[PDB]
Amino acid sequence: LRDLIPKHKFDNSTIDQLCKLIDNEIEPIIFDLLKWLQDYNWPIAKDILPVVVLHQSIAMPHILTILQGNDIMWKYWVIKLMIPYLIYPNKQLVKSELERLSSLEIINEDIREIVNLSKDYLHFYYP
Amino acid sequence: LRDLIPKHKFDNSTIDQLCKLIDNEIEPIIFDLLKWLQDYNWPIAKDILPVVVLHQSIAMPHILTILQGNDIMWKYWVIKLMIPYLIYPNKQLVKSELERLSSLEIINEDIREIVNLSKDYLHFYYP
Repeated sequence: LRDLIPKHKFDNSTIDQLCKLIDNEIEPIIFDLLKWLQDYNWPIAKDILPVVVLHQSIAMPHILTILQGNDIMWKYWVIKLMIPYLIYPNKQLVKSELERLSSLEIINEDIREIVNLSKDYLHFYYP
Repeated sequence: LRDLIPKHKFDNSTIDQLCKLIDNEIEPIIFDLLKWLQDYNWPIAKDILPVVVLHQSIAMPHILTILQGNDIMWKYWVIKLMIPYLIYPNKQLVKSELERLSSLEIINEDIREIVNLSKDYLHFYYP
């Protein structure tokens, strides 16, 4: 199934073949798929998004990981693109991460962007 | 199942009960659900989005309807919020609508917004 993971930044070749796979099925590669969301400007990232959203239930653990992670850009995309499409339980699963991130002291400027994304999403998707 | 449709603009009461329903199951109400996406600033609209995205396959016909529709704001939300999350076949199902909308002559200013949304989405999600 690993052959199903995009091998580079433009690799849309396996998508039609991932669209067939399901929740039980795709989980073994699901975190690798998410790695494509590190930069949304990769032409592949846009193709991957909908797949990882459809299969958001099996992706939750791994979505947490990314938010506890040390990639600023990665969790920024994951927050910006995915939170809005989490179903109530899943959406509630990440509240804590959004909470923590909104909390960080703004040392560098990249930190700012993601504090602000979190305050605003919390503000919008939780009221 | 119709009792499952939000009865007003803030009505989040049936969501947890819709999250249980599936593709075979929910289609009878799916177009009514979409009617909540007419204004995204309705507190309910944000809760509904993820449901109608998860069930995008049964929603396709009805997504077309809205794009051929006469609601500017409605198709604007539907385009802005949903296209980015359509899986390849579904995404290809609406290309024509995006194409047509990008084509409209800009008489009034509200028309502008949706021409521009369509050129830009076409430009981004199709390359």
